[PDB]
Amino acid sequence: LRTKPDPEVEEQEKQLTTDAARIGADAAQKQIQSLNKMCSNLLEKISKEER
Amino acid sequence: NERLRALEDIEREIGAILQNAGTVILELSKEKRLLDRQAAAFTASVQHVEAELSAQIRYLTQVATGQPHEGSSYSSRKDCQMALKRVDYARLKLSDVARTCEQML
Amino acid sequence: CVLYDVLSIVRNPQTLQLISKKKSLAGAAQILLKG
Repeated sequence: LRTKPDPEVEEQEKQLTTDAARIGADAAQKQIQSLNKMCSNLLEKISKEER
Repeated sequence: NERLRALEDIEREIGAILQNAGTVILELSKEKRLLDRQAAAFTASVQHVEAELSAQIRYLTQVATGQPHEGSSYSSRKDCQMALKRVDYARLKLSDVARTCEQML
Repeated sequence: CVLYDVLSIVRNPQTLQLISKKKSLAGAAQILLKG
């Protein structure tokens, strides 16, 4: 019983702690505005909009 | 062939790119090529497939109680095969007459 | 058992989430390709 011991994330981040310095860091954190709505404005205007 | 062609088209369009469109937003991995796939095959294909399915659903619904869409069920198609049998018997008789004629040589 | 035991006892440049999201996206793409 220790935080449900099954290391598969911390060990991976420690083994690959340095593989990208200034390559990206722009399409990972600022990628929440690329395609916001692509299917949310077409599901409520077919059957729900008729009634 | 109308209903057959409609079913064939529905089958060919059943496997739309909507199921494969789950890798379109990750195409922006070069700047903050094929980005057009995130527009035409994102939801419009699924919408069109659903519309076609709904249209196909609302048909005449002919079959109500018993056995409609019949059409053979009956007469001398049997006698057509019987006439083919008569043709075969005439063939056999002609062959026998030809054998008799050959023996007459 | 671990959850119940815990309940009864209670009474910088890592980017692990980014790697997890990348792995999830890769798995989703693989599932779509398999489908």
